[PDB]
Amino acid sequence: GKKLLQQRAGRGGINFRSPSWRRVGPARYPNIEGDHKGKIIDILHNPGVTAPVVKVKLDNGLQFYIPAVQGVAVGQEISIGKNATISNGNIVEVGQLPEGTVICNVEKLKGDGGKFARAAGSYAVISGKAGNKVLIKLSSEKIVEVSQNARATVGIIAGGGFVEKPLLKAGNNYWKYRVRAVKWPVVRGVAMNAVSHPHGGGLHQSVSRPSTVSRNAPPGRKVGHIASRRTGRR
Amino acid sequence: FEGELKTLLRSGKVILGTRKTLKLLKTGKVKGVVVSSTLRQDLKDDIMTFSKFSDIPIYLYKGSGYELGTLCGKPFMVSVIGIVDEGESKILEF
Amino acid sequence: TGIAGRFGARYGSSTRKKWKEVMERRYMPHQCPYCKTTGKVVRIASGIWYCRKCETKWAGLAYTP
Amino acid sequence: AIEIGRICVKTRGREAGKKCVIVDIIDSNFVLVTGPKEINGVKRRRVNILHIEPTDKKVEINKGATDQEVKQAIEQSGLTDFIKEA
Amino acid sequence: SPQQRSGSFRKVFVKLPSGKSTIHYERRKDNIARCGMCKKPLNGVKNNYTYKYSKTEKRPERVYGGYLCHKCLESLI
RNA sequence: CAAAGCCACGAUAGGUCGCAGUGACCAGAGGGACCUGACUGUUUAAUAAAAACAUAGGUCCCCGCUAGCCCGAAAGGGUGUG
RNA sequence: CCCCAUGAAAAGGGAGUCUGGAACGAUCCCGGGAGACCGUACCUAGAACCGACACUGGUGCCCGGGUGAGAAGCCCAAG
Repeated sequence: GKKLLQQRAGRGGINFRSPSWRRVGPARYPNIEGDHKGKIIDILHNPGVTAPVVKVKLDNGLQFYIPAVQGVAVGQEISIGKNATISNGNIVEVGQLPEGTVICNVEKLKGDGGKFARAAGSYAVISGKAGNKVLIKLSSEKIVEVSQNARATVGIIAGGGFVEKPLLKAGNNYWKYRVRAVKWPVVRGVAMNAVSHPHGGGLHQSVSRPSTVSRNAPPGRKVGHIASRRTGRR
Repeated sequence: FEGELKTLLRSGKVILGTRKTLKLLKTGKVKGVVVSSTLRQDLKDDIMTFSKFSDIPIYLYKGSGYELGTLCGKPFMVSVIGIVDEGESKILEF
Repeated sequence: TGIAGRFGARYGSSTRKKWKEVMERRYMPHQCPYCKTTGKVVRIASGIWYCRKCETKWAGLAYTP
Repeated sequence: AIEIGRICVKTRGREAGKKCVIVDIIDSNFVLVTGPKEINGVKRRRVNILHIEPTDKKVEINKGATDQEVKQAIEQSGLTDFIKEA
Repeated sequence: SPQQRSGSFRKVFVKLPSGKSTIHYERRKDNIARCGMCKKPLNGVKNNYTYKYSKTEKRPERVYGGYLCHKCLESLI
């Protein structure tokens, strides 16, 4: 019948874009080629980020934004490049790091801007050294590999204890995603009419089919437990 | 260290408050000045800059105004200390 | 129970108790790492703190300096 | 230190960067100085002590002498154009 | 023309010897002009909804007098 | 401060009328036992407001960005100023 | 004081600093000259709009006394 709610987000309409003009800017590492020293000038909040950011002036006169790192302040100076030491907030490369180092916002390939450990509360740990690259573990206890000259920042991104405070109120939940393109509030499907949901319909609300399906399952039908390794509370 | 200081407060003349000592120090009429680590950096250089203009010994205090004031005994902190009379203590050589 | 009740008798005490304990730590008087605990610091937003003496903005946790 | 005959700058005021020579110490918080032949030739005017910043050059002058001798005293040291090099 | 914000809702009856009462609209206030690096509340510069062509009166005689105080400025000279 | 003129508010005494003194007007009936839904909220315009939906929370699944997710013919699009 | 919501951007103005230029020369006052084109009537709704109508439907928006907390009810000002 009429396509799924997940299907609707595939159109790329208004209901799914972000008002990033209300956001400070694209916070990825600006491209540098050597070693340079910068000072923090401001910290601002960025709505759909769940983590504070920093405005930092460059010694050569550049403006850029990076996720804010714990224990760093306005007016403190940050050096970036090969020569920089292991200090909180300094941006260095993995080639100089020792084992078990705590860093965040690790860059994948040179000049990309960092794609891992950029949210609040997380950190990056080093689990070894490869032949050409470095062993890095994210909070999900998995491992990724990034280049030698790939950049990173020593410290931890601010936002610890983020979810301890209960929402306590759907109003909070409503204004948590007021800017993020998450469709809110989420609506379950099992109570929906069958005309627009694979498990819709039926007076007695029940699971129509075993939710687990084969890997070759067509799009728009994969629902519920998708490629589950195991179920149960334990 | 503290025994040396505690003697000065007992009898030796002391100055409390940056404005007075900074007013006074530029005229080169202070025996010595001790500053805790908590001084606003805007003034620390000026003290250090003014330190060499009449060669007045300066001791850097790792503490804050509190422990400096707690030793000073005043309930409120002292950022700096001004001295115009060592009295009987043995601090100036430091 | 003080601040735990400022919403009346709603949402469940167990929820309230959890919201209770964390909240005081925000309002429990802290120690400014830069000037000193002399003045008190405030949490404008998660990670945002400065007392009214140091005038030193810095990165904090979600609810603690 | 703040001493007589030491060339020095002023933090503020119209000159706010021009120099004057210390002639006397009228009190613990004011001293009279004069940049005699600056580009503006600031007239003999005392100033607050928190209003100056000493330099690293000093000239020997008696107690509060006049313009003629500083006109010569500094050029005796040959620091005529170094008013700004001060 | 529809009830708007462009004009403070004033009237006229204090300083007034004739007999007639009405309404007037007048645009909002300014402040000391815009940008931000030292975020310091400035002073000593004139900013009226008209400009009297007063040259210096709107700017201090200090070196950076119209620019900002000496809190965040010794990075240039 | 305190006096004077004003002005508002809050109490005291005394007398006195009527059936009636928040005189009209304006203006909760209340109590007890039980079931269901946690609640404020939302919706069947023009037969239905509810126990129907969302909720705060617990719980599981997928995934290390050239990911995952989904849309088109294709350029690619959007979750991504992440 | 609140925020896991942090609450738009341009043009348009004004100022500051450094370079070059000519010596005349105004962000001063005084006298003089000019300043396209186009909107401009009326009605805002129990008769001026729509709902087929001179329609108790909707579409608006904003603003005296006493009694009285009151923009509640009543009555009476302006009309």
